Amino acid sequence: KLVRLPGLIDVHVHLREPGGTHKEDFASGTAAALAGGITMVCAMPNTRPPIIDAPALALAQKLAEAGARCDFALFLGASSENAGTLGTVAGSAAGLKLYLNETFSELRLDSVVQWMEHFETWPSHLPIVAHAEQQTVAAVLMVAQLTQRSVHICHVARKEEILLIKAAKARGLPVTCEVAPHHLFLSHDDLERLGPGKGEVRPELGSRQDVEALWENMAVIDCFASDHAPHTLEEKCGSRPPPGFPGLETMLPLLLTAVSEGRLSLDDLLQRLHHNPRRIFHLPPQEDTYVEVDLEHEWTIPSHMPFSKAHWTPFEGQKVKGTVRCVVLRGEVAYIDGQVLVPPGYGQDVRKWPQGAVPQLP
Amino acid sequence: KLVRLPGLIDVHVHLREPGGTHKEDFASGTAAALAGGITMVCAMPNTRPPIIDAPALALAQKLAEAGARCDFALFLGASSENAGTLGTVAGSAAGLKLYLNETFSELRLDSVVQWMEHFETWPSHLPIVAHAEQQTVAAVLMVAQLTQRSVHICHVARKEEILLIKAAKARGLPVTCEVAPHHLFLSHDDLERLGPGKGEVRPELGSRQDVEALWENMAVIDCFASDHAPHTLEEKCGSRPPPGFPGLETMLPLLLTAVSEGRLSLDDLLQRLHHNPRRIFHLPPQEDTYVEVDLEHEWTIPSHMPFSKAHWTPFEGQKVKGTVRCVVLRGEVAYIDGQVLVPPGYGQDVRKWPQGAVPQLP
Ligand SMILES: NC(=O)N[C@@H](CC(=O)O)C(=O)O
Ligand SMILES: NC(=O)N[C@@H](CC(=O)O)C(=O)O
Ligand SMILES: [Zn+2]
Ligand SMILES: [Zn+2]
Ligand SMILES: [Zn+2]
Ligand SMILES: [Zn+2]
Ligand SMILES: [Zn+2]
Ligand SMILES: [Zn+2]
Repeated sequence: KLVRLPGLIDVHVHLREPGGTHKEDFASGTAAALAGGITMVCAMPNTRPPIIDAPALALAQKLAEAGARCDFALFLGASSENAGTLGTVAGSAAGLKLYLNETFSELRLDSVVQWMEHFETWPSHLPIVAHAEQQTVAAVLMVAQLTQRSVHICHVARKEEILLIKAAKARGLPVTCEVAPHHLFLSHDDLERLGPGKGEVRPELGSRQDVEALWENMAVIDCFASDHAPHTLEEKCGSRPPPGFPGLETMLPLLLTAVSEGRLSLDDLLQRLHHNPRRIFHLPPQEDTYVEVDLEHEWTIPSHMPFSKAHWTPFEGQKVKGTVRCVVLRGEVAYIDGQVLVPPGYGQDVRKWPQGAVPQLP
Repeated sequence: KLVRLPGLIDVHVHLREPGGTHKEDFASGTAAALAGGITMVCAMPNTRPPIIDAPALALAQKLAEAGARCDFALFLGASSENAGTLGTVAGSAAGLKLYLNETFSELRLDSVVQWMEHFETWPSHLPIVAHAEQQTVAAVLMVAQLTQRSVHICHVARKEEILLIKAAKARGLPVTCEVAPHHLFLSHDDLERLGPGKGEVRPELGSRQDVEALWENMAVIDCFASDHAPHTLEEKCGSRPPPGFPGLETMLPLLLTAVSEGRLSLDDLLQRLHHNPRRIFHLPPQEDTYVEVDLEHEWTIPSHMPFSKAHWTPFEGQKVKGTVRCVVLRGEVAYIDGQVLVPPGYGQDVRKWPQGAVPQLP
């Protein structure tokens, strides 16, 4: 007896194309998405070249249109030089991503004044998302208030951060957030098994108390998003390991396991992987699109999932219950039981669909 | 320059068929919906016969399929006798409506124990909505906690009620709510103009402080819904006036006026008339469906709107800015500039669409 779900949306993935295609490309990353029950992805801009101007956006759009197997939108990234220059292409992007801490990125902003400039110049009706850890959450929330607009906080990982956001929501402030599976299902207790290379990720893995605080405050979490951040094992275990975990193929099985245990409901899951991604990012429906899952099947996560080029996973050895059996995307079978059946290029940029433009005042 | 909006959803309308068709029927009520930029409606069960058993549901479904011009779902109503009897038809309804106070309804529940019985027997994955005023909000919230499930509060009208819901949300409780336009745009100050017959409505009109509290707490309001409750003028001004206002044709023009004044944003409006109705009630997208509005057009609400058989309005004389120019429903022009162009019966029961069933565990 299979359960039919709507097409799930991951608003935070790194697909590494252009410029890092040994780690992942559009074709392999979207195969991993479909195998994880995800039919739409929002791809982050910290590629090489990074997506921080109109020519880079145009290049990435064509590469995505040619390689993606599921539908997508592409973020623009904020830089120290591009505030006020993105107005003509802003509406074609998923939103604007701000990198406000140290991580796998050179998109460094040196000054809060640069954050203010982006919040003042980016069109007020379009999404802004931030990599903002610990006190940086409070600081970017301040900039959002000074400029009278909303902000979405990426991968919330700490009790400190979820309680701050909770207090902001109680004051009626327009803030939303997402949480990634590794911050719900891994902790400091896993660092000995993972080791210091594989274990590198930003935000870093939390304490057991951090993990328990996220679960206790599920009502504060608007979205789940993988922060799929593939790097090869060689890279993860070498002299200067980059931060990040792959996670498209494991996120839904982990969360379905939690549903089966009563830790959250099926509805709680669908709000956070479908309805709230849709409404925060104004993403369009996908016609004739659905995901069929088997909630009874027990398996153990292996040393690598089939599709991501990362060819490793930090969830190796975890027992899960739940698996993706079939994905239909816009009327075509896209995935069955380990086989992807739509080619590179089947996927489309949802911001070009008439129903995918963000409504605005004339 | 027109603005294109998605198909808007009104989760609280009274279409009076079967049994009250001099006040409204499916054809006239859904014409009023389309003229108000609404493409999907959830119809309440306090008809004659009321929709409280499978035979009444089957009758209403056929009448709606034959008369509706826009798409719809039909609520079931809770009674003192039907707890535990609705399991086979529950998934075909919009949800279950509980009438917990005195209003235009005989669906009286005598005891909180009856509320508990409904919360225990209605399928836990399906919506429950309540007419619950003042302390009744707190009481039904208690029953929802005792039975470990969610509840949606209809037409919140008072500072007391919105602050209670605000405090519940801060504690992480699964409660959502809607507000009707007359509780945002009318108050006690209008009772002298309206008089005691026309002014009758449940919840009654609030004080200026009630209205200001709803606006101040917009972040707490999940949905706008009209509580379109048509009665004829003769009925409203006779010896025992029934409570209720018509409102499908005026709700969006009133709210667009507020947007133009900066009282809320276009996004705030779309969350509350599209995204959150979708996600609370698991309502499906409508393909090739959109509403085109003109935000510049200034007009004054007349003594009656063109389509509702109520043939009166409590908003007569209010100056508004914003009007519905065109509605396209599933690829057909449904409304242009005062003309409805889809016939009775064009509309469909969204719960019969594959994507309109509420997902559940096997
Ligand atoms: N999360 C990570 O550890 N790395 C991300 C960057 C990011 O999201 O910070 C990546 O792109 O590798
Ligand atoms: N709101 C009203 O005053 N009347 C409603 C019933 C209701 O929603 O209470 C009606 O159906 O007439
Ligand atoms: Zn393509
Ligand atoms: Zn990040
Ligand atoms: Zn990231
Ligand atoms: Zn029909
Ligand atoms: Zn009511
Ligand atoms: Zn009502």
